[PDB]
Amino acid sequence: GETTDGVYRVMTRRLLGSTQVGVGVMQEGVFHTMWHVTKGAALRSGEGRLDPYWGDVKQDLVSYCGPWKLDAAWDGLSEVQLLAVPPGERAKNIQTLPGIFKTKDGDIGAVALDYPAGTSGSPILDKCGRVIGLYGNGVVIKNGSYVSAITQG
Amino acid sequence: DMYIERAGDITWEKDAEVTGNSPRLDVALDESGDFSLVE
Ligand SMILES: Cc1cnc2c(cnn2CC(=O)O)c1
Repeated sequence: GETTDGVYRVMTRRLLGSTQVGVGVMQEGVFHTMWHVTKGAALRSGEGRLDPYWGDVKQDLVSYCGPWKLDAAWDGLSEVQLLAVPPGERAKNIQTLPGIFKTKDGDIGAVALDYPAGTSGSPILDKCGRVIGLYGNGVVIKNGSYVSAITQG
Repeated sequence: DMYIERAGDITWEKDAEVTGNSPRLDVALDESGDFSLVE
């Protein structure tokens, strides 16, 4: 199947028509997405099959064909870009200054951008084009807006 | 069975639309991978 680096839509034909359930990143021969998008299921790419290789429900991440390859991190100061891939819509870069998720185990970057549920797995990038994490696991704050963690393996 | 479709290159876009705020929120992460607001 298609193994060229890039951003991809995760689709299913089990529901009505073709529905986009999420997004992922192909890099160095490994496909990276969020666990809640595929639930660890195998994926089809053309005539080929991608099998899960590593996953963890608590991190909400899964990799296929090999181990997690994305190791860039937000520097805590600079603006980033959400390369949003919404259902039925073209990939679009949105620039933002991340906020912070303060946890008992440390801090995590957060992006306050609202997109449909099937945009989960869209990569967040630094100025150099490196994926610093995936968008799609976060919280709904006081006045119904969405804030996603910058989730990295 | 789920399938993947290419959607684009991963590149920084010079002069992209800049939006969104930077909130600082206290959160908890449970065993199910769900984030919640600590109050
Ligand atoms: C990307 C994303 C994912 N889930 C979201 C949002 C906003 N609310 N939710 C909850 C849900 O629809 O289940 C955005």
